[PDB]
Order: sequence, then structure tokens, then C-alpha cells
Amino acid sequence: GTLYFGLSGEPSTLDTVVQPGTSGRTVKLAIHRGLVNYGIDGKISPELAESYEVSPDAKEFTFHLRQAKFHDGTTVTSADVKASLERILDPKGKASFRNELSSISKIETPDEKTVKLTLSTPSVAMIDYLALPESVIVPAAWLAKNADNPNAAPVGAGPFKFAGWTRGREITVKKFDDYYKKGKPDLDEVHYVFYSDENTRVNALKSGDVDIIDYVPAKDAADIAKGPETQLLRNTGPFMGLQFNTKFEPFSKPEVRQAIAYAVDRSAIINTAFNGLGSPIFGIAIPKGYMGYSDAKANYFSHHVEKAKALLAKAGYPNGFEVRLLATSQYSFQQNTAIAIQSELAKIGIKVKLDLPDWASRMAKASTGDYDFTVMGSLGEITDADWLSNYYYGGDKLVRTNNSPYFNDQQINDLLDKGRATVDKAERVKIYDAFVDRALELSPLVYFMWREQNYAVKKGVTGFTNMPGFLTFQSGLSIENTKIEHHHHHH
Ligand SMILES: O=C(O)[C@@H]1C=CC(=O)N1C[C@@H](O)[C@@H](O)[C@H](O)[C@H](O)CO
Ligand SMILES: [Zn+2]
Ligand SMILES: [Zn+2]
Ligand SMILES: [Zn+2]
Ligand SMILES: [Zn+2]
Ligand SMILES: [Zn+2]
Ligand SMILES: [Zn+2]
Repeated sequence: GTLYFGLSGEPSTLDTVVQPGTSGRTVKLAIHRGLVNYGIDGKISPELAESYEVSPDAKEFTFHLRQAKFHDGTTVTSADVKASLERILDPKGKASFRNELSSISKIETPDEKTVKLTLSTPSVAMIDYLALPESVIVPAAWLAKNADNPNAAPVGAGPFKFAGWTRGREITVKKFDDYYKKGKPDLDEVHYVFYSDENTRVNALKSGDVDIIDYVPAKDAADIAKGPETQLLRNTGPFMGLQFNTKFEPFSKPEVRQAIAYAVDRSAIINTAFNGLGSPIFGIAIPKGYMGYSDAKANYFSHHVEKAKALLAKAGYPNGFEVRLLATSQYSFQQNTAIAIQSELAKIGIKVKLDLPDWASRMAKASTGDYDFTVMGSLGEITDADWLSNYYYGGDKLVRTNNSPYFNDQQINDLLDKGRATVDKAERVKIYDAFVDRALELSPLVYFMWREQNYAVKKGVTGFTNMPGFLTFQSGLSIENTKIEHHHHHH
């Protein structure tokens, strides 16, 4: 059988090292595999690495490669892993997670089936960063040939092979028979169809044109959950907030960032952008169960307009200032969150103008820091406490998909470095607790709410998993387990 999957947009690129957003990741996770990837239950799964060894100080890593092939019939070898990692590490390259993998200082290939990494500083989160959709392995010979071909047809080691891309319509993938997991994938093909207007996307599911859709809008969630011919797959992993370009003078000031945290009513965002679905955040967006979580620090901020006005005045803005907010019109919740922020900040004299291009245009600007501040709809990229480094650390790459451009605090860097180097979780928790105090004080990131992130499937679809908490954007991995009962589309 074949499955038609309605994506919320067309990927701007399938270039493995680039993080274009959830749409591109969902397609990449059908075609590609890394040394490890997260399993549907959130455990790290040995993928192209059949096994791995981590030194007791988390500085040396050995990967023993599984017998596996790429889609072009070539064997997966240690030289392919080294070339793939070197592309991520290249400082002149466009890898989105270069900062997080940059501690890799030596890559050894003693034989065709063994890769050894040595880090310059310890990292108990390195295995998790190797599970990123952007850390997948491609062939060294393929990279050499397609060095100046940004639109070259993908070659990977995942359960499906790239079959074609019709611009503005769909990407088709086909079962890879030589995939290393017995009985996987179950589907013969998946057609990833692009539905940028969310109403057309929901209508495609309800009218029976597609079998699965992602980014189910909050206004349609109840109708879809009711069915009986549709099923809603729930998750409450991502958060909504703001990333600030700290080169925009007012945003270099903790008092200005805190004023914004005090000025924005969180129920205005939940009620006007998410149909009343979600929960307010009054501190750092750390989920229950992660180090740094605290019930006592969960109400650092509150909604207090006159306090926000006093903070701006103290910061040197008694009459506020003019600024532009980058978001998108492609996701109604992003546009409506931006509209709510604009009206909330006008009350404290911050005159916000909105930039609402399509998703790919917003991402191109976000990637270069071409903004004053931007609506952040995101989550921790790994399920270890070190997901925080991707948001807060300084380092060599100061403009990232999840950070506040050019923010760099030595106390925060030192605490995150200590947190990543400490193996004992009883000691790590003291480190992240101290980090949280400094993160609130400086507020380089501001958080407003936890949101629902839902998929919807047609009755007859099984085995697709909306992966837990922060793993929801990697749910495309579960397509290898997905099955669909015999069916036709209007025939
Ligand atoms: O889920 C969202 O809301 C948006 C909407 C499309 C999408 O890919 N999103 C995820 C991105 O916002 C996120 O992966 C990325 O790191 C951004 O640069 C964070 O601001
Ligand atoms: Zn179908
Ligand atoms: Zn070994
Ligand atoms: Zn076909
Ligand atoms: Zn098709
Ligand atoms: Zn309120
Ligand atoms: Zn108010």
C-alpha cells in the first residue's frame, strides 16, 4: 500500500545538515539515518551504529557500524560517517547544529566498520546530538560529486529511497528493500503532499484526499478527534516565545527583555492564536522531568503592564521605541501570536511592525539573524538537559535556529559547560538549577506558553506515532512502522 501525507509546507531544502523546519525534517527522517536516532518511546536506538562505547568521562566515543547499504547500493562505511561529520563541523558551512557538534576534535576510521570520536571537552549529550535529523549519514563519494549541486537527488540509508520531487506539489519516496530492519518499512510508498494553507490541509483529510496530516490547527482538533473516520494523535511538547537579536540596541538589555515578559498577557496568545488550548509559562520553558525544572521558580514573571513600563523607563526608554517582529503568515498560530504581541507591547510604548512572509522566507531571515526579534515556536532539540546549550550558549556560531543572535554570557557558558561534563545527575541538577537563576535574570529568551502539537490520521492508518514531548518534530521517523488498510482515493 501507499500513504499520502499532508505536510504543512514544502521543504526549502533536503540538504541534510540544514534545519529548514518540521516539513523538511519529516521527509529527511523517511530517507535518512544517523549513527543513532530516537525510537518511538524516546530511547536512543542504535541505527547505522550497531553498538557504541562512551568513555567514563564522555570524551571518547567508538561506533561499531552495522552491515548496511545506501540507496545507490554502496556499503555504509566509516569514511562516509567521517565525511558527513566533517560537513557539519566545517566553519564555512551551513550546518544548523555546528555549535553543538563542534567539540568533536578528532575523527578516526581504524577500519571500514569503526568510527572513533575524541572531543576537546566532555559531553554527556553528544550521543543525543548524533540523533539529530541533521546528523544523518550520507556517502562520502556522493558528497564529493554533489559539492556544487544544492538540488542533487538525495542518497541515504533510511527505510525509503527518494523517488521524485514535483515542485509545489509533492515528494514521493519508495520502500528501500535493502534496509537493515526486518519487515520495515511496511508501506511501499509515501507521497508527502504540500498543503501550505491549513484549511486546505484539514479539508484534504476530511474529504479523503490524504491519509495523515501534520500541524492540525487548534480550531479543528475537537472535530477531528470526534471522528469517527479520523483520529487525533496528541502531544504538548513545544513552547511559544521570542528570540531577540541582541545587536538591536534595546534587546541587548535584560531589563527590556524582562519588560516584554511582564507586558505580554499569556491568555491573549492562548485564546486568540490557539483557540484556548495550551498553558501559560511564567519562567524558563523546562518540562517536568528535566533538570532545572522547579515549581518554586515557575512564577518568576507575571502579567504586569505598569511594572513593564517602569523597566523600560529604567533601561532608558521612557517613551518606548519602534521595532519589527518577524513571524510568518503560513501558520495561523504564528501570525496570531505576532498580532497579540504587537497589541500587548503597544500598551508599554513599543511600536511593533510585523513581517509575515511564508515559512521558507522567515527561516532564511532567521538563519542569518536578519531580524530585530522573532516569534519562536520550538522545543529542545534533544531530550538531555543540554538542549539548553542550543538556546543559551555563546560559542563560535552566534546565530542559530533557536538562540537570541549574539547573546554570550560567560557565567551561563561556564555552567552549561560544567553541566555537559558532569556525568552524575545528582551533581548535574545543582548546575542546571544555578543556570536557571541566571537564565531568568538575563532573559535572553522569553517564553509564553506550552502548545499542543497534533497529527491526524484517517481510520485505517496505524503505527504512526506523535513522538513524546520534545520529540514531536521527529515523528516522521515513525513512518517506518506505519501501516494502512487497503483503500482508494475517490475510486
Ligand atoms: O512549529 C513552529 O512553530 C514552526 C512552524 C514551522 C516550523 O517548522 N516551525 C519550527 C521552527 O519554528 C523551529 O524548528 C526553528 O528552530 C525556529 O527557527 C525557532 O524560532
Ligand atoms: Zn491513501
Ligand atoms: Zn569497541
Ligand atoms: Zn508508485
Ligand atoms: Zn503522489
Ligand atoms: Zn492574563
Ligand atoms: Zn495587559
